[PDB]
Amino acid sequence: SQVFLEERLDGATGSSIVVTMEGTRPILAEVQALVTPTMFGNAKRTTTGLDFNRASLIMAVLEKRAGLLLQNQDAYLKSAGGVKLDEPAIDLAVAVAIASSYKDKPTNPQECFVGELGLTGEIRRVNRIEQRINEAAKLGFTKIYVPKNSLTGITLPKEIQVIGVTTIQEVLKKVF
Amino acid sequence: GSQVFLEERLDGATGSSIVVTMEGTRPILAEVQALVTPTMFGNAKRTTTGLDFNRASLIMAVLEKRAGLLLQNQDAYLKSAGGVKLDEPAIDLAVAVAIASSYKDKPTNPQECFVGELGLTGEIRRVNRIEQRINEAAKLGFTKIYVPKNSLTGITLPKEIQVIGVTTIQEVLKKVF
Amino acid sequence: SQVFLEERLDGATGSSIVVTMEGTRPILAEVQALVTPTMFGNAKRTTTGLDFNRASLIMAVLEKRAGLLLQNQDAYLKSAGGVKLDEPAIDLAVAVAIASSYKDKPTNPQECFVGELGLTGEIRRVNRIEQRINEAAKLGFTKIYVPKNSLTGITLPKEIQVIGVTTIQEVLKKVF
Amino acid sequence: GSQVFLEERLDGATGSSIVVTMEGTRPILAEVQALVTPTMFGNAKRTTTGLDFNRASLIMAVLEKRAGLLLQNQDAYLKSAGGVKLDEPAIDLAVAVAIASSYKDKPTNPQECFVGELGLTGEIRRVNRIEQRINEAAKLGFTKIYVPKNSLTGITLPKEIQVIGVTTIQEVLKKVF
Amino acid sequence: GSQVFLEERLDGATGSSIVVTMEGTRPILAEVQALVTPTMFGNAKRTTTGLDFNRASLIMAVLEKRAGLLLQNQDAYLKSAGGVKLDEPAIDLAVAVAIASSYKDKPTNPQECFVGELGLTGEIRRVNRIEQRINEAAKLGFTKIYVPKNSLTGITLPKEIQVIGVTTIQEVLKKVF
Amino acid sequence: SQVFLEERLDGATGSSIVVTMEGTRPILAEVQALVTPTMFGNAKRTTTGLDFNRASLIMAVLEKRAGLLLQNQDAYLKSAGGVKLDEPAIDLAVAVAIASSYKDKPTNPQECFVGELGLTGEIRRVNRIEQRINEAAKLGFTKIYVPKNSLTGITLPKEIQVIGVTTIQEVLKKVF
Repeated sequence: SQVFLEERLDGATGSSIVVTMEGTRPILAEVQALVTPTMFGNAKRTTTGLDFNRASLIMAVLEKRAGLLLQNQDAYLKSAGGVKLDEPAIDLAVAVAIASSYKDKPTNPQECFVGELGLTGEIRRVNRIEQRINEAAKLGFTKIYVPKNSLTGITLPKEIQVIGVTTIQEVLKKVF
Repeated sequence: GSQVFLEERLDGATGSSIVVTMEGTRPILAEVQALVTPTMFGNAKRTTTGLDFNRASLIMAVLEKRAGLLLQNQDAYLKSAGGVKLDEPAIDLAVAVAIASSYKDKPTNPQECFVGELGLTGEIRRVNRIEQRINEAAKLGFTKIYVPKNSLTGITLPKEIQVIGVTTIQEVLKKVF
Repeated sequence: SQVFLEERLDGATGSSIVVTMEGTRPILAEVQALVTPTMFGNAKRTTTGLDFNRASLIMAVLEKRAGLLLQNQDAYLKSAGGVKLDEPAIDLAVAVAIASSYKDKPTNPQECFVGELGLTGEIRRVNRIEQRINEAAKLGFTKIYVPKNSLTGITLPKEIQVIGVTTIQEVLKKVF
Repeated sequence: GSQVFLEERLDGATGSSIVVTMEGTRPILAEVQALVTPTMFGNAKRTTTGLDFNRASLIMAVLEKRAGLLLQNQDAYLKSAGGVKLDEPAIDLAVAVAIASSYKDKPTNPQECFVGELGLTGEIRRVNRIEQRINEAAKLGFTKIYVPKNSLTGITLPKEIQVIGVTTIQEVLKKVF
Repeated sequence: GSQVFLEERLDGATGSSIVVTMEGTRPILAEVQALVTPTMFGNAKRTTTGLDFNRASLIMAVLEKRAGLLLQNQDAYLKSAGGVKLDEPAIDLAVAVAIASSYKDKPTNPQECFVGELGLTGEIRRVNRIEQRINEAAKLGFTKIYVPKNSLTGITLPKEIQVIGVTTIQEVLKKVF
Repeated sequence: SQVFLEERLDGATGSSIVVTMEGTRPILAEVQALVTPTMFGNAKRTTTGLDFNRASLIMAVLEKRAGLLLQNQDAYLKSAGGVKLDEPAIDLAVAVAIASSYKDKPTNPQECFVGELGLTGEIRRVNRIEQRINEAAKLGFTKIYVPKNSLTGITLPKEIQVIGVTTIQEVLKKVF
């Protein structure tokens, strides 16, 4: 947790932490977004470290289901440190980072997000959810948002608050 | 198996459908998702993940020319849930139903799944290993599966699941919606 | 033949059968086309299972040499079943399928087409023409169109009518 | 060999030419085809198969700047007959002649073939293995072959075929058309 | 090492900066060059060689949103000198300084080098193997190196070189320009 | 030298010779350029045998630092004979060939150019400069332009005039 909190400027917006996997190892990674209005041509969508199309899908869901008006906004996204983010579980952190920059409201650098985001705005389960809460807890994170359907039949550790969520709107209201 | 899709399906959520696709020789159940919304400015946007961009374009042209859905002025975002790569003719029907579901604002039944190639004249053409697909659907608790009508000839159906043979995309939309 | 005739809706237009090769084995494949007028931007040309550029060439030849006005038409092409069509011999079937959709006139599902199409509208010879007429005959096709220059020095089987052609216009007049 | 091209060549068919190209160490005869027609709407279309798109663009700029053919407002479709992949400098001359033939509406002689790289100042530059190319052309019954004039120095010509050494693209167009 | 850059640097030449990057485990010194000039017609041009096109776009958006440089109406051409491929987060700071130098028409000191990843909120984030980078800079006679301020914790500095830990891109521009 | 001089038409403009490397062997290659005004859309930049982006950079430097107005000019570039030119040292020859076509003034086919060109118009050193002057001399070239900073500590052969240069403007004035 500490290496992310030292790198987070005070009240810096447009970033979020994800618990992702390299092989079978769980890794913490920071997702960053910068949204500003488009001037000419198509709205700019430039990414590094995460798929361009995945970001487009996430921005369409955020507009249609959470009302953020992103169609006329340029978006620049990146994963800190050059970590390749290529799995469904990173959707939520990417969505939160975008909303954070759009809302100009920061996230807490001791919290992290795990979940696939469907086109109906739902937060879908992901694999190896137990290592994710464990790695997030073990490295000193206080709160982790996960798909609530991933919580069924699981033993929560008390070191970290585990917030089960089901929709992107529900997440935005808790976080912002 | 089947309710893991019913537990992930929000109540009355539109624009999704289940396909029985194949990875090697193993049959896999996968959810196709679509988001069709009117274009505001510029050209209509078409973004996909997990399935071929051109295949979706072809399917949308068929749905317009043969099922009357006016998709040329609508943006379309499509994805396969869970990062499953959908790369075979058999997924055409599920993609088409997912698109029609989002366009019609009417949901599909999360205990039903769709299998079939879609031709440019709107016909549902046969696919390989239809038996494993119907079996996998029954195995995992699905109640109904739509399959190519010509795939049924000389085949043994499981008792657990209704198998509806279809021949045209319009016939599917009217039974489903 | 029968597996193609059962899949062909009654009077369904914009499709045709080709006798192509997988390695040294001759295979029957159905080519499909859908032509409708273009609205904005460039005329749409979307393909799967066959090369985009090959279709563009075929559509330019059909306009310049057979008068079909395709420059203001969108075209969607595909090979049924996901079969990759990647050889000169498929030109004729692709051209006929396009003309069938453009003319709104169907082809006979018991007939098939074999030939390379040149830029002057000519039907050029192809390799292993004998297996192609044989495989077409053996699987119950009644008629096959082939390059007439491929017929020189060959023994025709009586099970199938073999129509030697030399130009795309001559083919369109026989078929439509 | 040579008449297999003359038998496939419609009477007075324009926009084609023969090249002696190389696959590994074997020389192959191939027909280059061009279709040049005026643009109706939008930007001029350039579609190719069997030869590099950029190489055709370069050749068309040379033909315009050095041979006066106005190609900027013309669509061009090019292909190599038989699916032969043309990927070497020696094919430039045949491609240029095929383009000029379609533009001028004047045919080439199907018993003639062209070998040479085309420079941006319109010069015909030497190519490798000129002897196998001229020999293969004679072997297969061709009557005339145009080759780079500098490729002839110190070389033994076959008696069966006229070998015309050329130096500029304009010189070729005037001898050929 | 250091003067080979000072000997190649024209007097008062703007738009260049030195980075300590890594090839495998070996640290390499490389010069990043930028050419920022106002757009005359059409959309702003962005051409790069030796470094990722998207990385430069991201860096230019950060410099505009966080350092006030108006780059949306400026063409940008970027390259790494010597054909060195720059493909790691640590080069962000040098690229940003090179861009700001060309935009501000103010040169950098060719005996200084820059190391750091640049975040979208303008922060300078830590990089790997900071010790070899600072050591290689000293080894080759550089007088000053800017590094991520958080990379210094628990590290032994060489006496030969000033090590300036920085935290924001604005702080760097004001110290450097 | 002789094989390049025989292929050079009298007063033919827009070409130049470079001493490049295939592995560790030094090779002579001819770079060609053709610049004409752009009509519609973006100015045409078509290349073969050398990188498209490298040519764009070189044309931007030639405009900003030597005043040649190339932004409204189409450019076609190629290496003679299909030789792949993929190293910093070819910059100078490419720049000279473009300027030659733009200025409508030829280069001498017995001269060659070696050097990387920086964004400030400077001619930067290249590796194995000694083989380059040697191969240029051995094959009968009379003059070679090289980066002057490459000359420090080197023994010049008298068979060939070696012109050390530092800027693209200085080169253009000597050559044109």
